[PDB]
Amino acid sequence: STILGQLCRYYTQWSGSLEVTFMFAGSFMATGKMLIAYTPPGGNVPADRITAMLGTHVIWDFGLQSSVTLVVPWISNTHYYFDYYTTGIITIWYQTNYVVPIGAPTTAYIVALAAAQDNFTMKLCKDT
Amino acid sequence: NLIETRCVLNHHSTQETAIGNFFSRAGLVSIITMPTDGYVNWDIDLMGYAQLRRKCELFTYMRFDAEFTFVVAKPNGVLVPQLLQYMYVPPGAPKPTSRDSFAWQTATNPSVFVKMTDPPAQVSVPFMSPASAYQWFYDGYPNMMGTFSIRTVGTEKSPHSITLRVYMRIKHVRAWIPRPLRNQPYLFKTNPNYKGNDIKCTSTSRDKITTL
Amino acid sequence: VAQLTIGNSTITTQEAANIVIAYGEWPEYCSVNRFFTLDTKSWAKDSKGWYWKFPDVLTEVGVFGQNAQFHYLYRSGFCVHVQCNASKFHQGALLVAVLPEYVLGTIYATTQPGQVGAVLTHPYVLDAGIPLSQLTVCPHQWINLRTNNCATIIVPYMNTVPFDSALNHCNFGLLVIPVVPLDFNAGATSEIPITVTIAPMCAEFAGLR
Amino acid sequence: VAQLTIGNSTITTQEAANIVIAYGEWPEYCSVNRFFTLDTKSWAKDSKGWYWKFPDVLTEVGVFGQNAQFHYLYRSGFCVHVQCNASKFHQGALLVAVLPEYVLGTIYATTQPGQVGAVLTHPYVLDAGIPLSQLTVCPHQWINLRTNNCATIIVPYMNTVPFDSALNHCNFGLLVIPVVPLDFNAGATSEIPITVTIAPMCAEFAGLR
Repeated sequence: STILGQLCRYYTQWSGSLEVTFMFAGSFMATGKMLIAYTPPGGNVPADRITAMLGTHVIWDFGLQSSVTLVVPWISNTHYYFDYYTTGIITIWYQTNYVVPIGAPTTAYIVALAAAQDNFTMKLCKDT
Repeated sequence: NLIETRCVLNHHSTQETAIGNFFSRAGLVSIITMPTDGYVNWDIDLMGYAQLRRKCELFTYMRFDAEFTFVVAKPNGVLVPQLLQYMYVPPGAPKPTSRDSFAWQTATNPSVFVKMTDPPAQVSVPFMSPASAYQWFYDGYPNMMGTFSIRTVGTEKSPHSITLRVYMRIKHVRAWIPRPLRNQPYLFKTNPNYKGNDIKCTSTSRDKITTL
Repeated sequence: VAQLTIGNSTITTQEAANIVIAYGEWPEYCSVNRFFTLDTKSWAKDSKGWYWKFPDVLTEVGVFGQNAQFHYLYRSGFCVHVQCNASKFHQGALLVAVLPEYVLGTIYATTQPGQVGAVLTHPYVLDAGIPLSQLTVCPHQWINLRTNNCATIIVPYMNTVPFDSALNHCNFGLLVIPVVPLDFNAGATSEIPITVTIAPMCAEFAGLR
Repeated sequence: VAQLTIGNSTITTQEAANIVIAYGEWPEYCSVNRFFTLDTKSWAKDSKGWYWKFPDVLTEVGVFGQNAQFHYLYRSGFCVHVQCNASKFHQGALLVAVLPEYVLGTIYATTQPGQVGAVLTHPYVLDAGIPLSQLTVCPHQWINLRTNNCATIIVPYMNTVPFDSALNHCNFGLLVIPVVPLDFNAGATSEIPITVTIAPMCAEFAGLR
């Protein structure tokens, strides 16, 4: 659904860094914490929050900041069918529960945004 | 009991609350009776009495010397011409097991030879810990200062009853890391166990919050 | 609202110049330095208190957990950060204090609770025979849900020896006690979370693996 | 909170240096300049979106409406201001974006809706076959009811010719789409208003009456 994932269908190989932006869209009176963990490629997905904390993670509390940015350091593809693909895994963990007073809604939503960095390039134009 | 009169107006000197003057005087730590085995072993303990246990547990680390005095007499006042020996066994040295053990003539255990008709003996013991301070509270899993062994000198038993009391002064005191004061009755001398069935409130009560 | 970053760990904490340094001394010397964020405890209406033992809380967590299990000697300071997440319609007051050589008493799993921590059964006597009213002679900090939601204490190394083993001796304990109990009206969030964040400062190891 | 005044029209808008200029270009040249405040739209729980076509929105309003109907050629930039009025107990998120040459598609009154504007039937495909997920490649701005209640975009003149007729060609379209739907508890105000304010910048007319 991104414009980055549609322009990569017009090429064969690409390499660079990304950045993923989250955005909380709940009421002003609500507060809590989330853990945005990132696993490097080749590693395994975390089983619980205590092992996801030991990797690369941010602690995004939405009672203070309405938006956070996580940077994936490097991705790479060489397409051939099969592709030689080194990608990580992003996981969102409940650090605390969702704290809400009376009158404010109990369910909120997060929007995820994604883009490329200044060192992202691609080559070998290809028809889709 | 409350009298409105006689307010004092001048401030006092701060030297009454110095850490040396809080422990400056000598108090009784043990009463040793030897009626007619023939020897007593008393290893040095400060937490034996409820007083000075609550006063040393105000801090976490303490570092001091000691000075012992041995007031010795009969069970009622009397003093007879009797020769006595007070052997100090350092930490890590064996204690005497009987009246004629070989540890009584061990040269590295220093002894004091007094008579009962003398003034009391006085002995200064230095800081004997391998650490840099004593600690009354150790959270981990495994403060010895020594042992005093007391007997009457001779190869046969003496026809006298010996009763001595030990007085100890604490010198060159340094204290670290203050701590809340104990408000529950003590149970054992080693651990800070309290009786959890009944808890004594720190303050005594009143009827209403407005009735002063 | 700043955004602290040490190592590969990032927390977002507001810039507040009301830290407390334990006894006015900074932790100094004679990849383990990052932000370790513990599991979160739920403050309820009938909760009593919690405690964590140091450095027993980080003996099985991360590269600090494996450096303790292999090396023989150990020495570090700490930077503890306790924060709360509640609305403007909740009320209560916590007391966050450290206590060196905090020895518990029976009325082991209770003495060494680990990463989770244990709960106080009799918080009036701190489960050690000493009253809660004089706990503020220790390095402490108040969390009052009316005004602030954050507390941070800088703890140096306190021991009689310059280096010690990390697997038996516990240097201090961190106590979080609800002096004024939590209250709200019906329909609000019934359990308020409390998050503890630890960062070692000037950690040294001297014994071989 | 400032108080802007252009012409005989006064709005009270807080001073906020987070305007967005479309493609980094300011509207320049090759009594119509005032604040036109449109009718207010009600955001409900099941609303889908709205759109306005420019300069079709001001063809029957004011002296800009009669200058378009009499003169032959036309060229202007715009300064669109979309703001929302909600409490601290409401939640939702709007996406306010402009889109040059926004051509709709059948699955005219719908293509030229006027001052009121029309509503989107399928907002996932923007009623044109293009996804909503990539609408942010256009000059856009987020209205998140948690943080801000205001959005302003400065749009220059975008055409292949320096002057154009104002009565058939519509230069761009302003799209306001609730990506995250509105939510509240029962007893709060059920419909939240959305107000659009337009001000022409550097307007020129070259054709005689």
